Amino acid sequence: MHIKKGDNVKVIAGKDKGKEGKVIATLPKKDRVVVEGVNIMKKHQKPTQLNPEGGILETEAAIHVSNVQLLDPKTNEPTRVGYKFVDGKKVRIAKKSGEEIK
Amino acid sequence: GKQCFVTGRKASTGNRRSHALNSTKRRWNANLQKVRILVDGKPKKVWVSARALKSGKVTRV
Amino acid sequence: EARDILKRPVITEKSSEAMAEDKYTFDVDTRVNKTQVKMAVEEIFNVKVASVNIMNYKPKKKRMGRYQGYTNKRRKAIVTLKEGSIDLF
Amino acid sequence: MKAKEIRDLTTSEIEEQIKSSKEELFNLRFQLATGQLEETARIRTVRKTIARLKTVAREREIEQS
RNA sequence: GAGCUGUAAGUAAGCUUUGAUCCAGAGAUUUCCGAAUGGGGAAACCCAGCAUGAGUUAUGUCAUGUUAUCGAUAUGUGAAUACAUAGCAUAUCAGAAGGCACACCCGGAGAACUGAAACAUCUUAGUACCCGGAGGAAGAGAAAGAAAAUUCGAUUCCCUUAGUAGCGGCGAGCGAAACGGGAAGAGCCCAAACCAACAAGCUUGCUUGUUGGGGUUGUAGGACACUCUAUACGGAGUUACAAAGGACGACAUUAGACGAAUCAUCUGGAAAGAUGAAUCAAAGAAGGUAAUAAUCCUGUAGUCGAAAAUGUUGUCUCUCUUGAGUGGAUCCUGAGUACGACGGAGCACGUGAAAUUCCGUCGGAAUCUGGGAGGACCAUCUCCUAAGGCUAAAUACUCUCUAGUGACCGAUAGUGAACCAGUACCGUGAGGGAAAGGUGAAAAGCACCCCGGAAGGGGAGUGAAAUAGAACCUGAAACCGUGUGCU
RNA sequence: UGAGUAGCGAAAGACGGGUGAGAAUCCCGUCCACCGAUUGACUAAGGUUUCCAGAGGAAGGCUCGUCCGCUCUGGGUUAGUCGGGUCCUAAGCUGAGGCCGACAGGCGUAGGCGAUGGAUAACAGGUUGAUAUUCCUGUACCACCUAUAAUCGUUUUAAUCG
RNA sequence: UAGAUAGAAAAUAGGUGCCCGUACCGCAAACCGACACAGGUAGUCAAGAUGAGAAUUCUAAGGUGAGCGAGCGAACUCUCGU
Ligand SMILES: [Mg+2]
Ligand SMILES: [Mg+2]
Ligand SMILES: [Mg+2]
Ligand SMILES: [Mg+2]
Ligand SMILES: [Mg+2]
Ligand SMILES: [Mg+2]
Ligand SMILES: [Mg+2]
Ligand SMILES: [Mg+2]
Ligand SMILES: [Mg+2]
Ligand SMILES: [Mg+2]
Ligand SMILES: [Mg+2]
Ligand SMILES: [Mg+2]
Ligand SMILES: [Mg+2]
Ligand SMILES: [Mg+2]
Ligand SMILES: [Mg+2]
Ligand SMILES: [Mg+2]
Ligand SMILES: [Mg+2]
Ligand SMILES: [Mg+2]
Ligand SMILES: [Mg+2]
Ligand SMILES: [Mg+2]
Ligand SMILES: [Mg+2]
Ligand SMILES: [Mg+2]
Ligand SMILES: [Mg+2]
Ligand SMILES: [Mg+2]
Ligand SMILES: [Mg+2]
Ligand SMILES: [Mg+2]
Repeated sequence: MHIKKGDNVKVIAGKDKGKEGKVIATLPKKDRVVVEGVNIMKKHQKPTQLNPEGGILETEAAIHVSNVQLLDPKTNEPTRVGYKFVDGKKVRIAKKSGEEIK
Repeated sequence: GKQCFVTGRKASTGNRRSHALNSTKRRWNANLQKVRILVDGKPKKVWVSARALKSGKVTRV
Repeated sequence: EARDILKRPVITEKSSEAMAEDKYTFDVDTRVNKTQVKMAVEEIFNVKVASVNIMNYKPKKKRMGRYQGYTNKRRKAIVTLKEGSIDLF
Repeated sequence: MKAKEIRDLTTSEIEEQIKSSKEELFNLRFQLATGQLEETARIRTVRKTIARLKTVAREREIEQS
């Protein structure tokens, strides 16, 4: 996946459309990523469970990678990603500005 | 598994035909006669067709 | 091969009772004779073995969900020690 | 132990390490049987080292032949 | 190139940018049974010999290697029985075995129901089945051919000739071929005469056996005699034509890489939809993404890439190798063969006027002024030259792999099998042989409270929806209830 | 639908006390009854974990169920002498060479395999929830090995193997 | 006996002795009968009273009360007594 853990990405699709956050986790096999403050789910947790406290738990849920776009460093605008080989190393390049994403 | 040693003359299959042209399977057997002949320079009793023996082509010892 | 011969110790109520009588139970390789077991115990634990008693356990049917299968066949050896002791724990 | 380190070891050294590794594995198996082992991952780590030791030994023997 | 320790969740312990997991090439390990092969055996086990090694005071025990049969090739011993022949022992051999693709090929052996409105000839059919041998194809194949022209020039396959000519209780039915049009094309090597060498019979006559040379045919060719030409110059080649190799290059296959261009609003749980304004296109194939996306993702067009292995192929190298004439004295040119009779079979052709071709039995030629064929046979003419082999391609089929396609199926369909199916189950066995898909976008899979032993339920909460709560999309009918207007 | 119908598979139960959400049906006790050449005790086939303990009550059990040959979890089978093998052979099976046969294959010799028979050394007591001629206790036997050996022998042999 | 070869051992002491089966049912609810099925399943042991007896009847050792019950006490059917 072009999107990687720790990247800052705008959400371009879903309920959280127009929200920007760091990628907490990436699930390669599922083609899904976790973004902070995005796709929050309220999960019923038993106090009977190993955790002493029990109740509804709010955590981010995985979102499809296609619904997130990397933000251009210069303009802070969502951009498709390109790869250029520099000094024998492939580099992620923002299509909008041509800057190296990371 | 009986055949002429010299020529490989062997039984063949065909039909026995009645006057009404009824057909029954039959065999034609070679006239194989057990004879002592030299094999590998050593006398051996083997089955040979009378045709092969004819004209003294096969020496019997 | 001594390590290969003796797979593991057996810890059960009957086994523990035997341990009081200086008899030690080990699951062993299914192909080994009792003489091999005696020598293997002596090498590993540096003890003297009075006798080895051996028995075979058949594979046992076990069902998980809709899947039916068998446990592994087992060879169990009980080793009486003339001298020394084995500290399993 | 990775193959590179094993390759540095002499044939006798590998043989000694194979003996040592097997004893360690046996101890772990008895510990697991008695429920005394928490670090279960050690068992597999020892197994793969023994496999590596044997591989290097075999490679040498084939090279000799 | 950042996650990873399969399904398969979860827990635990861990691994990984000092490059995990993962993907491709190569290698290592690879228990036991099974042809199964040390012997035995009710497969997956039991019991040994020999050699070497481990252990033991020693015995017991253990490890490794080796030990089937048959064949072939050697070597040594060697009966009745003098010689020597069985026989016997030993060694060697990537020798054979066994399996499968329920296909295609060649061969052995070979039905019946059926049709003939019965049935026997005939048909079904040389089909099914069985068995043997294969090969990647097989078989066939360089005229003792087809013919009757101004002839053609191995074989195989397609079209056509034709449902013709024929065959046929002349019934049912069976059913060509040559010509002509095409696919593909390639031609070769022996036997013999004769020469040289070796060996045996010892005329030690020159007759045999072996090796090398020579020679290959119909326009008769060859030997033989003679005359030119040439020692690989040239030419040919591992697909026949003789048979192994080496070097370098190219291409292909087996992992991959880059790869254009969209935003806003409206509805909604969510936009890809609608609306408006843009953009790319050698890319508007396709799939996915919270509804229908050329521009969000994976891709596509296009372009690039291989350490290693394999295949194909080109050029060198390598290997092998003389090629033509003239002459008509003599010689050679495939024998128990051709052929005939009798009995069968095969030829579209059922014994017929039956050529052509095979088998069994018996008989049995000729030799270039020879022999065979042109559908009985004879003459004439014409065309060939049997009784020895080899030979690519065009043709057949698909267990399998890769890339695709469909006015093909869509869970009673489509494979028997969308699912842990040749399973469950059934049978002594051969064998027979099922049923069974769908929560949601996401597991967010109902904290907590209440009745109940539990099951199950009522709330609360999650969700767009729970009347989506687990064989959980939709939810017909039969069928079973509860209530109600009229009776 | 038939229909809350037929059936619920040879039999003697009763009561008390427990347990439990629930008891004709489970546990325990007393009395009663039934078999006793046997409904008792072994054991070969065959089956294959059904065995023991704790737990459970959906389904199975012709009712019920707190219970079970059911479900769940964890356990249980110990041999020089017993049965079999490392001994023997019968019928039979197989079968080097061999004989025969379209193929496949049939037959058969030497030799193998093959108990239902022959040979063959351990008994009594104790012990667990579940094994016992197997464990343990006591007292034995058999084969082999090592050492020390009364004695005997010491190459036509006269001790010894055969 | 043919053969083989210097060693043989009454005893004594010490030591070695493998594999497979072993649970449990087994005239049965666990085997063969689709069933927790009145059928079938080789062999061994088998007490007392009675008796010729392994018959008969009642008991022992040991095991069992049988996996629907409670009422009522019609016809009819079955099994049985008179
Ligand atoms: Mg074997
Ligand atoms: Mg008819
Ligand atoms: Mg008819
Ligand atoms: Mg061919
Ligand atoms: Mg060649
Ligand atoms: Mg793109
Ligand atoms: Mg939009
Ligand atoms: Mg004829
Ligand atoms: Mg004519
Ligand atoms: Mg359709
Ligand atoms: Mg449907
Ligand atoms: Mg189907
Ligand atoms: Mg089906
Ligand atoms: Mg009625
Ligand atoms: Mg009634
Ligand atoms: Mg009734
Ligand atoms: Mg009953
Ligand atoms: Mg009686
Ligand atoms: Mg029980
Ligand atoms: Mg019930
Ligand atoms: Mg036989
Ligand atoms: Mg044979
Ligand atoms: Mg017996
Ligand atoms: Mg018991
Ligand atoms: Mg028992
Ligand atoms: Mg009987």
